Amino acid sequence: GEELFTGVVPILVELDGDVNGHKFSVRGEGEGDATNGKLTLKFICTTGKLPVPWPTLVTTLVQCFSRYPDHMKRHDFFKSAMPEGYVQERTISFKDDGTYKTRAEVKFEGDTLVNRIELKGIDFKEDGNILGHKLEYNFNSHNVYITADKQKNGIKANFKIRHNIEDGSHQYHRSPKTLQGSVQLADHYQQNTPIGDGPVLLPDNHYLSTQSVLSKDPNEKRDHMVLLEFVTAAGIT
Repeated sequence: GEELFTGVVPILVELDGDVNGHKFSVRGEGEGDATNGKLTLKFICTTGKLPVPWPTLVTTLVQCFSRYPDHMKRHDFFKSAMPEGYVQERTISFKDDGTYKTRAEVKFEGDTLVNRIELKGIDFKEDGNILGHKLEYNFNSHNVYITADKQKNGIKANFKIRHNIEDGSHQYHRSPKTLQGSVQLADHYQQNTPIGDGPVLLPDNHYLSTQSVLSKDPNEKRDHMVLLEFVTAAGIT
């Protein structure tokens, strides 16, 4: 488990998606450094233009790279499930808009940590913030609240993602939007279960403090996202 993450680990992410019938695929590659809670990935839309905003896929696109402090190592379910891995399932409910349902397997394939995801999105509004591409190219910082799911030998998580809504204040100096109008909320409901049959660590309640930086590669012609993430576990003193 945790022993597999003490160095720098290559990462592969593969996603097939269907949102309101728009099919797309994403591939990401990079590396993870759990000792420092950090990973760096570059994602490409391999099917052309991504039909949803990149930020709406960030949570779907490897919490095993979180940095658990020494006193909290006993609560790291994600690494404990390795190398066999875990299934990660979510419902993501966009306020006043559609829903994503995701099923992923996160596991080692050789020396590489691989996240393979199927995503289905339904009931999106054509001129809403998602299909209308009205989201800032960035990502707020969040607390991901984790609890043991004893019944399933796994974990559950709940959290509320705040996606910033775009304007460049077009042409004129517009007042900043009121809080409710400035964000598109995405309620996340998450369940993880081990793939292997051996013992896993079932945690006490805690959270992951996540921080993300989104950027572009100036030499990349494909629709893409470069992502840095830094995540630490907390909530137990």
